[PDB]
Amino acid sequence: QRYALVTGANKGIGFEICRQLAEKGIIVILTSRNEKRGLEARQKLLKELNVSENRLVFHQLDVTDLASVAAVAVFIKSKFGKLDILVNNAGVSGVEMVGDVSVFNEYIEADFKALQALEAGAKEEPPFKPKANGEMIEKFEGAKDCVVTNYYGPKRLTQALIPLLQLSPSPRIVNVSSSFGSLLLLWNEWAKGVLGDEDRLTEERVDEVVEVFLKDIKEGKLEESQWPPHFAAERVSKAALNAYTKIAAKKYPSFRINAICPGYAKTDITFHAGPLSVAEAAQVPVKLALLPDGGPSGCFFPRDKALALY
Ligand SMILES: NC(=O)c1ccc[n+]([C@@H]2O[C@H](COP(=O)([O-])OP(=O)(O)OC[C@H]3O[C@@H](n4cnc5c(N)ncnc54)[C@H](OP(=O)(O)O)[C@@H]3O)[C@@H](O)[C@H]2O)c1
Ligand SMILES: CC1=C(C=O)C(C)(C)CCC1
Repeated sequence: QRYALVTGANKGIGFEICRQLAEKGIIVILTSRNEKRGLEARQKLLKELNVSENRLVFHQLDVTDLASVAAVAVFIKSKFGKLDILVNNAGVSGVEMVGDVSVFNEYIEADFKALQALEAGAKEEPPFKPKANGEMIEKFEGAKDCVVTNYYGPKRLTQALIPLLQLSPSPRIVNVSSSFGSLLLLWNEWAKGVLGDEDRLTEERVDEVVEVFLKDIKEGKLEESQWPPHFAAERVSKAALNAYTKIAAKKYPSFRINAICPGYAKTDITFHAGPLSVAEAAQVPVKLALLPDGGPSGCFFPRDKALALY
């Protein structure tokens, strides 16, 4: 019997990760920061799955609350005694929209094009301003929430769950990341060098990168300090997550710990734009959660590479 914990599972990709893992016979701990949303999600998913009540368990979990993190570990130890799969899916964007919310999607599409060009050898991300009558506002509070949810959350939950995962015969961690964490998009040369220097990577060095970023946005210095012009907190947080994925895979060599991009999928975070359904997106993290023993660890996989792994 295998047990999987999925964070941010009341909606979006995380909800579908729960569906797909439960369909594979894994006992799923569906977690969410809001109790009512998570209980309702469990009820809906249990109905749709049409399976026995024991297949899907709810527990509260806010990945930014250290008490909540500790209590979920106590719960798993008492009820199940081990954990086999951790999916760090919860995430936020750090952006507030003013006006036409579809500007958010315009930025995503611009960024995908920029990434493709940079991966093909171009040396700069083109400036971009949107067409529609909206704007993405990126303030300190949202940036802090993004880093704490998207980077410290997976780090702290991983750390809290090591003892339980160590009791699995095939421990798996999947970090739902983004191709926008690419160092090519990070702008900050110091941070790119630190995160890119894999042999010297430590948790302390990654923490320093994200804390320097937060101080800069607090002080209104994002441009002058060479951070991204937009999606700054998202990019920093996913880059940091990718780096922590490598750190953790090295520290816990018997585990398989990987980061993925699920693809651009219609969820609340994207204002329900993007080519993929939530069910399609969840195929990616589920693929890495079910990776056979001996498979890659410490890697970042975009969607098509993840799905081709086996
Ligand atoms: N959709 C895409 O195109 C896309 C692409 C690449 C990567 N991703 C990643 O996919 C992940 C899932 O996002 P989504 O697209 O499914 O968006 P979503 O529909 O907004 O779902 C986000 C989930 O994260 C939960 N969450 C936020 N803060 C949390 C916290 N502190 N503690 C616990 N749960 C928290 C949210 O709960 P509430 O309901 O309480 O807010 C929600 O359940 C994210 O990490 C995102 O970065 C998405
Ligand atoms: C990393 C990133 C996100 C989460 O994956 C979006 C899709 C919410 C906006 C673009 C930057």
